[PDB]
Amino acid sequence: TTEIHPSCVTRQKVIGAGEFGEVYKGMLKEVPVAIKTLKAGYTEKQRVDFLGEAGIMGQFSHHNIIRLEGVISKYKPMMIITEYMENGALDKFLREKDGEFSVLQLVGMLRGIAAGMKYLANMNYVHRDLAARNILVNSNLVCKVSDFGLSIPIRWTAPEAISYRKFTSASDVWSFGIVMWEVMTYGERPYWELSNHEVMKAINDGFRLPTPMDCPSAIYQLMMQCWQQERARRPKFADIVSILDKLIRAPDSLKTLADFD
Ligand SMILES: O=C(O)c1ccc(Nc2ncc3c(n2)-c2ccc(Cl)cc2C(c2c(F)cccc2F)=NC3)cc1
Repeated sequence: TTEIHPSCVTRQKVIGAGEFGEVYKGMLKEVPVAIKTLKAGYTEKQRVDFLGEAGIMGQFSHHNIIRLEGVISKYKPMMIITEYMENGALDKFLREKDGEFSVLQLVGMLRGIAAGMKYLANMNYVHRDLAARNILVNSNLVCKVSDFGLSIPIRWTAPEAISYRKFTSASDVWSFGIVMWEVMTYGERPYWELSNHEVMKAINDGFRLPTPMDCPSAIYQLMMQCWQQERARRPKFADIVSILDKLIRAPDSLKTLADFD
């Protein structure tokens, strides 16, 4: 991992509380960055998670995964320095921009998330916490996976993972279907409505999230396939990216809307 000298880093404003201590926006040798710190007295476990997270991110090289600029490990507090994402978290972004994008733009955002997720699944990582709040958005409208999930958000979690803790790339596919629904609704809360216990009961009875307004048939059909009770009947991320690519290349296909009620 690139080791960054602290003289090349400037914290400018706290922007978050974070898993490890404060998160800042700042400037780097100048490019704006986000800066995650590990405050003093951190534990061995915390150090292994903090620098372990940075270790995987630096190795990764995909357009839809947050870019790591480097780490500060020689000096304290330790720092993880990532590209700054101008539009912030996807869930908050969509809720502040209700109705402002075209269906083609919405589907392009989902394609990027699917590609990024695919890269993670092929590299043998299970996210476990795939939700719009864990995707960031830049000034090109590109969505990149962050957080990295857990090493349990009920409303985003697949039935087999709730019921017996089987987290796989197929339960991430379930979560991705929820993310599709979050994007298509501009950040509605899944199952708005229902208690956590009622969601778990509803999912196992075959209930599913309803059709969003202005949602293409193909898009609602795909998220419904992501929500197959049986893991093996869910599409792979490769299948998902491929389908979304065909829809994006023939944009009139997105003009056929699933009925809304
Ligand atoms: O609302 C705005 O105006 C706004 C908010 C944020 C940004 N830009 C930005 N860019 C990169 C990061 C963050 N924020 C950021 C900020 C705070 C915290 Cl607590 C976490 C992160 C994270 C993060 C992460 F590590 C795991 C999971 C989710 C994350 F969001 N990643 C770097 C721009 C505008």
